[PDB]
Amino acid sequence: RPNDFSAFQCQKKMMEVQKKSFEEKYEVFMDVCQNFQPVFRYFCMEKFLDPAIWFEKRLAYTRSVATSSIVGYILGLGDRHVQNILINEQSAELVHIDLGVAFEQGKILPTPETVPFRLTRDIVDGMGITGVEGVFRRCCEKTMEVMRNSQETLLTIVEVLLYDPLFDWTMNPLKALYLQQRPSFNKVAERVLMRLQEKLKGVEEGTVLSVGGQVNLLIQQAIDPKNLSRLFPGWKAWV
Amino acid sequence: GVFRRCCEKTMEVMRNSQETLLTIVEVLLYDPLFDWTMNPLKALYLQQRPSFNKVAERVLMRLQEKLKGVEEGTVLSVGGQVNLLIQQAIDPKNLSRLFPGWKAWV
Amino acid sequence: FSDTQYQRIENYMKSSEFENKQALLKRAKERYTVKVQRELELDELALRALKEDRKRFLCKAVENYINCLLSGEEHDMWVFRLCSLWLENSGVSEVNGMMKRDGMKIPTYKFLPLMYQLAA
Ligand SMILES: [Mg+2]
Repeated sequence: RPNDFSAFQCQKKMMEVQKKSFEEKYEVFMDVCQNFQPVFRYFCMEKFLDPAIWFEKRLAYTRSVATSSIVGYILGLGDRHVQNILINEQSAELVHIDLGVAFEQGKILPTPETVPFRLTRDIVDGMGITGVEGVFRRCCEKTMEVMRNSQETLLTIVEVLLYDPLFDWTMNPLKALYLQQRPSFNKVAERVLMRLQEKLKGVEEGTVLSVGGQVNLLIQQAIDPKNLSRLFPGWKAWV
Repeated sequence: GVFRRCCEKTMEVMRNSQETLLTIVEVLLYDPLFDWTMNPLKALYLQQRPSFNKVAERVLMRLQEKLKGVEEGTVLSVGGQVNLLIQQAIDPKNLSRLFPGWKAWV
Repeated sequence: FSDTQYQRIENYMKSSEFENKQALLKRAKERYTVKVQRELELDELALRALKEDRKRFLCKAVENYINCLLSGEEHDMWVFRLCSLWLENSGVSEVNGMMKRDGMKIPTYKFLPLMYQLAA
């Protein structure tokens, strides 16, 4: 798309609106998204000319995205920007690196993260014409059913981890300042465990939800434009 | 027979109208003239043998948990909750530990 | 729906995550000074926006509850909510204004079930 906005132009536009109101941020984000269209669907098109292999790789990519999204939401993984996610050029599957921020510690940052996982326009565009309505939703539902059916073991594992003396998982001002740069412990651990136990059940905003309802809520929160416009420009919501 | 089914029906009614019940209890608990909290004098008078905001919030939280299936942290159906309540009410170990003035044997 | 959104915002402001974020900001307060001041400006702006959204949702919920009570008698039991949104927001001038203008058109008997709580 040579006629669209360049990445540098979008970054400059989004950085200069940080110290503004939310409607101005929203309108600038919508304008940027209007002149910046997803092109990720070509990744599998130019590497697998055989239609069968292309279909297999696209399906594998969609399943990997769904599983990673569900697992990361359960663990409260944060800081999922474009440089922290890799794609395999042979299997078209995603790998997540730089897992320092977890257990919803990204919501304590001065510019808090307001999404459960990264489901931007490129990620959805890489799934095909259907989008998130076919394989993605069913795979997310299956993964969430698996997580719900084994909640006791997950609570046990997270309890073992969170009380490890050498595991420095809580957010501190120095780490918060380093993460976002532009050019009692017992109570916290108990609250994190409580939030995780609520997550592994259907309790969202105090009401019990089914697997499908919880998946729908997560998906609609991840792709919400008002949520995307309010995040840190380094997260690159328009990408 | 009739007792368990009637308890289940009443609990279904209570569960289906939980928002209204929370609203009513919220209106009541913040009434300045409603003295519902326990105090040492009342505790001593009740059993004689010959911050407010945190307490109110906790009571509301417990009530909201009650009007759903959340008992001991797990979600229960109407029948399961009724069974748990019935088995707790008739439990001999529970009855033996209460105050003699309650007259558990009667 | 408006009451649901207002209650979500209120619960978020009453949550422990908000307290943790504020405590982290204050700990950062005590060339880090410029960055700390900038982040304080940002969180002040966020707090003002949150308060404005809460006020808007509360006003919409109150006015729609009053309209519903004026429309018919099938949902009289919801009056408990309206007073609950009023007695806890006596400082807000918009709620008092809406009450004074419209709620005086509501039939009086609908206020009988909670007459004990108003008089106190
Ligand atoms: Mg990195």
